[PDB]
Amino acid sequence: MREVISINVGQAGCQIGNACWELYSLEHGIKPDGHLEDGLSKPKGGEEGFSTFFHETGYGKFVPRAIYVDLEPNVIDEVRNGPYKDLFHPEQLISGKEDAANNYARGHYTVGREILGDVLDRIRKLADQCDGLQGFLFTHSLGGGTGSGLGSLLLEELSAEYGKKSKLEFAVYPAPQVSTSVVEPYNTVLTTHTTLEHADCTFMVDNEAIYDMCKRNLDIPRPSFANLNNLIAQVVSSVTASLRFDGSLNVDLNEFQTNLVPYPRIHFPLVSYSPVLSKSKAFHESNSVSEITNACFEPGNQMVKCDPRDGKYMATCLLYRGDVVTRDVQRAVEQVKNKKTVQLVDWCPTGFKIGICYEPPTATPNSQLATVDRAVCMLSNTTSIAEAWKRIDRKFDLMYAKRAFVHWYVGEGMEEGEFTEAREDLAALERDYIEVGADS
Amino acid sequence: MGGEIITLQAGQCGNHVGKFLWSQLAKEHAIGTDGLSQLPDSSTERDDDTKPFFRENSRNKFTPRAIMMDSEPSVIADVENTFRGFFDPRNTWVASDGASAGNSWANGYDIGTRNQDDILNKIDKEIDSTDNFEGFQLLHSVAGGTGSGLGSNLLEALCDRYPKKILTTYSVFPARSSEVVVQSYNTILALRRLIEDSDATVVFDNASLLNISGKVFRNPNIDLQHTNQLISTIISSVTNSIRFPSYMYSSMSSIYSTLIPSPELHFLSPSFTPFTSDYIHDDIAHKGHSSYDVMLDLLDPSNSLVSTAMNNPTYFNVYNTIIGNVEPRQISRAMTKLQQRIKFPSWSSSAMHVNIGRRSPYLPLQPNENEVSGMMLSNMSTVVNVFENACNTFDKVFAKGAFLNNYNVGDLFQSMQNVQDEFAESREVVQSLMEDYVAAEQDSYLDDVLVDD
Amino acid sequence: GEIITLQAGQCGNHVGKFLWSQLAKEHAIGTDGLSQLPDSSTERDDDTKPFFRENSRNKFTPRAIMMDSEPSVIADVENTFRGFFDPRNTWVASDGASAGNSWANGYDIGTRNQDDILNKIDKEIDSTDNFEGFQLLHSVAGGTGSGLGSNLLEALCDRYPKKILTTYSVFPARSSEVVVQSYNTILALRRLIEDSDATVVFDNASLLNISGKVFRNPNIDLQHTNQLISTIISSVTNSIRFPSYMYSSMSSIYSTLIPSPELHFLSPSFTPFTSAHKGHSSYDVMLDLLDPSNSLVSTAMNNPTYFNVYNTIIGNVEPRQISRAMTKLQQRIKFPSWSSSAMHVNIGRRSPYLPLQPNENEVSGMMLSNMSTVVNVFENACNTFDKVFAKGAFLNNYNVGDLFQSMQNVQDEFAESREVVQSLMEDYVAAEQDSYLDDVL
Ligand SMILES: Nc1nc2c(ncn2[C@@H]2O[C@H](COP(=O)(O)OP(=O)(O)OP(=O)(O)O)[C@@H](O)[C@H]2O)c(=O)[nH]1
Ligand SMILES: Nc1nc2c(ncn2[C@@H]2O[C@H](COP(=O)(O)OP(=O)(O)OP(=O)(O)O)[C@@H](O)[C@H]2O)c(=O)[nH]1
Repeated sequence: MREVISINVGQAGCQIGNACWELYSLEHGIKPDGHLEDGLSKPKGGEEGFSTFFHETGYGKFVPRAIYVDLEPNVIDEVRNGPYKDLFHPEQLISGKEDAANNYARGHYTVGREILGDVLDRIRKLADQCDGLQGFLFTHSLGGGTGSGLGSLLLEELSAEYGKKSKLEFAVYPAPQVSTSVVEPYNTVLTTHTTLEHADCTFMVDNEAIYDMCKRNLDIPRPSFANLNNLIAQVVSSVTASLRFDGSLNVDLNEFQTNLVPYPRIHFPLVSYSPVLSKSKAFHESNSVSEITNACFEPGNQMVKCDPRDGKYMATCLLYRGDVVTRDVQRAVEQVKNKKTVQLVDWCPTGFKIGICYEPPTATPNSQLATVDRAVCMLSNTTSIAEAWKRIDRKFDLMYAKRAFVHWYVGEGMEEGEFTEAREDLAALERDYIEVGADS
Repeated sequence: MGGEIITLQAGQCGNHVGKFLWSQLAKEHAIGTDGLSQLPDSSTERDDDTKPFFRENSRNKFTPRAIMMDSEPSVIADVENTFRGFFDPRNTWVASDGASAGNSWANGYDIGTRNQDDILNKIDKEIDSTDNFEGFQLLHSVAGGTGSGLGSNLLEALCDRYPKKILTTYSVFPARSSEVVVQSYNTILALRRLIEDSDATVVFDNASLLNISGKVFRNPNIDLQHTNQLISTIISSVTNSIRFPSYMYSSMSSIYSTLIPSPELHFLSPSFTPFTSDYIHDDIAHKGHSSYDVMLDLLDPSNSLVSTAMNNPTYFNVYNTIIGNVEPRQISRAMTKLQQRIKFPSWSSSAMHVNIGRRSPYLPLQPNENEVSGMMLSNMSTVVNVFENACNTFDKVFAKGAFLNNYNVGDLFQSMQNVQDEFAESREVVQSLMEDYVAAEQDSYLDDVLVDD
Repeated sequence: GEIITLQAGQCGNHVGKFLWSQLAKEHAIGTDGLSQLPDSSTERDDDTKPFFRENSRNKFTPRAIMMDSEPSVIADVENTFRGFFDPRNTWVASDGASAGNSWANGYDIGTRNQDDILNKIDKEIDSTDNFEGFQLLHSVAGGTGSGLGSNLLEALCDRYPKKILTTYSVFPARSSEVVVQSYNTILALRRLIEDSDATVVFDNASLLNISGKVFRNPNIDLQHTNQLISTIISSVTNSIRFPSYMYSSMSSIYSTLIPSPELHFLSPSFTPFTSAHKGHSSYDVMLDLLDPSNSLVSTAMNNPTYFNVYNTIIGNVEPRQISRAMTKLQQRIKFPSWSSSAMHVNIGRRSPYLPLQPNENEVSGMMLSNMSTVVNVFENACNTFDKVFAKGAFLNNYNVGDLFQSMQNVQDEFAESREVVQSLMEDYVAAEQDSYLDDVL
């Protein structure tokens, strides 16, 4: 229960993985040479961390265990030109000459299984290299149908191969307002159905919400994908800080699996991070724990184009990176309970998980970050997720009503039956979430 | 009638409290951390008695008669590295099973039953090494599912392995349970075995612990190490009656004789004055309290270590131990003042019990303001409310059967119906226990024998 | 015999600090609370038990509790007397600084946090066995102070009906705040009529005048007024703090001074004193005490009807001069035809552990009287209250709790206060006449 196998699928997934590995190297101050970096860090090198994500070899060189799968040679050449490839292993990275389709049609085809076998034996060899296993980490975007389909295939194969450790899948949700590709909602719904089939824990993060955050909080004129990747890296690091570094109240991945699943079928938590602001606001004054706890519930920090006030509260977690007083956060959560911002339920409301980690947050040079000694990452369970689901489902319904492109999908690798199944399953999940939330 | 007691450290919290207790005992008996006694072996004259708690392998080294058992080897390795040569490496149980796969009492009992042979072999080896024995002391740490499962398995083994020994247990309860469902399930499943097999049980609610740690200490932030240090000092004070044998109570069996009126009523409530052996113990010479004020503080709800919730509390057996230079006239005055303020049941004319112990000649002597300390243990049905919290959680969550996919693995039952039936049986058991307590709170309990003769 | 000091409001805190400093300087206790006397001789003639609890460290903690809605003055007193007072005997209501100078908010805070004060006074009583009553020090003008005083008076009368309660009330001077402070003053007066056992009155204007006369700087400070209050309290409590043969408790003093519970308001006087030669004998001291230019209250009367007087003389006195001054006082002061012409003189010993006060070897004297000047002060206060009430309806805008839920009950309570103080002044002016005891004569 110490090793976590992380996989980067698709172009956005590979970029997110590059950003997360770069941030992990920056937190521990890791350069391409290393040997840990160097072999006197304590605890920026062995032991943990890095032993959860970085495999340790005989020479002491930490190897970030990541499987960069992609069928576009441009992204593969880009990730191979950097020092990350020197940090990785050539056999761990998979190369693809021609892109599957636009975008999910061939992403789940037999061409997907031909690479599934190779990556499966590679994962088996990697697990033979290391000792123990905690969970499977996934990083792919739902906008890219190829990446989402390959990630769903990896998830299904890992569930059918081991099925012992819970599977964590970080899904990047597109902007519900604008859709760049016409096949984007179809692939999103199909990937959500595949996760419902073979995922024990998911993650919903919107790109438009991150853009609005960095425009309003960080105050940048031109948001780029690198800033979104760095913010996702900060999010993942805030989640796994308790596993990378030790704290006063360490939490395990099984604690996350228990907290985020209070019902037979509940595996859709939202992520929030606070405080996120410009550097001038941090240079002017410093905030308190109450302000950070109040900003954690704001619609901007929810990383989703939906308002959490209309949602219903369920079991939530809060991990505190840095020096954090227990009485302070207890008073803060009591004040939040007294305010009653989000409507509670009859089962969960006394479920505020509080984890503490000694590792303080790190501000990346690319994306601005509020330099604060205490950061809070909150994994919430609200019913506005169902509202965003219903919005994207009405969009998908109008599309599938016209959809202008049925013959390509029914001829290449799919059919109308699979689309109808995915639509019905998504609508069933939405109404089940609504009924289990509003049952209080 | 005094015998040796073997310590049973279970779980992370249990191991921490055990390490703190052994460090406190070493500081008291001048043993130290290195294991070798700091006092020279020439001055053999010792007023205390480390034999019931320390194995005398050599004349200058006292190995504690304790066994640690945990699934997380990190805390065990840390304790072993901090106490070089103090603990016995053969009494450390990890089973090489890795980290705990969740916080479920089912997984705890599974990991206990799988390696039950190893822990029983270690217990048999310790029994063969020792010559006299009286009973075990188990640290449940019921807040953790794996620790509670391991403690329940240890109890279910010891009850039918050694029936001639008295079993005492220490269950640490949290202040505000984070995962209410899982923590209530674990506490109820451990309370089932406590009712079934455990002979004596002492509860420790973390609410009063955090309150005292915020009051008597200067730092606002509370750390788990000096939080468990409080329970360490409590166990030290309650085992003082055997370490430094007094003239009234000299055996754990004789103490539990008056501490336990019946095996059904085997849950106590502790209370202690502002400590003097903890980290921040400098703010004790500004109170200037006597034995009467010490007794008042012991009877005050602000010094108890569990959730008081004193709404006309019914007392059954109140006992106190005072360590230091105590005055008999002051004890008599305190008894006269307390017999008119403590509620006593009309069916039993038994009053509170007072015992006077001896202070260690090597401990740092405190000024005349706080040179004398006291501990109190009272049989109150106020722990029934702390239990009713978890019972209400169970009643409000069991309507749907949440978290059923976690307690189904590990245990001998993999289906949902069997786990549901086991949880319902444990809930019925704790309900019958609370009914017995609320019946003993009345006068009809003693009339149950008068109505039929 | 033990008396617990109750310091209400910032005025109460100041007068308590000054009184405790004076008592420490007298009994050789100092600021640190430790006994400044050597441990070789334990024979003492004073009595520090009813005022100071001696711990095992031989430290004398003052038996005083501070009840105030302003924690700033309490923190300042604690900083000035670090190691003297007990932090457990401090009560700030845990509500922050004070807000509103009306009696309503004070009484509401008292009724809300009465449990803490009740527990504190119960612990202070159970700490010892021999108890006689409490001692309250507050100003009737301060709204929060008067509210807290009324709340504690109600608690004392409905909890301990056997402990005699004495209080010291300082009436405000002729200023602007009397348009609203008069409400609190008359409410405290009604509470005193209802439940109090003894009260010592003070007039702020007369106190300021006397302090400006005895001092060189006309800018009299509130700290100087509190020092004068501490001096007069020490002079009136010297008989209890140094009991030798006659006086050993306030019970006999109040028995010989207060004739009936309906007449339980006393006017003090003290002369001469400093705050360095001797020029006033005992006869001079007594004539100065009789003269209105030495009383702590505004006389405003050509010949007040003295009912009961009692004086304590400090210093080496001669019986011949004592008799001469007594005869002169009997010839000058007129007594009613129904009450006796009782004049009591108590020779109070000096503290050998007290540093020598300026003007050494100068005999001094205190006098507590019951005359028709307190009734003139009460009549002035009630007339001002009646004027402001019948002319301006502004008191119904600053109320808390039940007094804010409806303003009719407030007006009814104020009318009842006016009625009871009117009955009080009528009873006083009737006792002034010889036809008061005509029911039995
Ligand atoms: N107050 C306090 N509680 C502790 C301490 N150590 C553990 N706990 C309890 O343990 C819970 C967290 O779970 P873990 O400590 O991992 O216990 P576990 O899951 O059974 O794991 P193991 O103890 O290793 O078997 C918390 O809710 C605490 O109540 C401690 O040192 N002090
Ligand atoms: N002589 C004297 N009187 C004081 C002193 N301090 C306060 N007072 C009294 O306080 C009154 C003024 O009201 P405040 O000072 O606000 O008293 P309060 O209304 O009870 O408000 P708080 O003191 O904050 O509780 C005056 O009429 C004085 O009688 C002092 O130091 N000396």
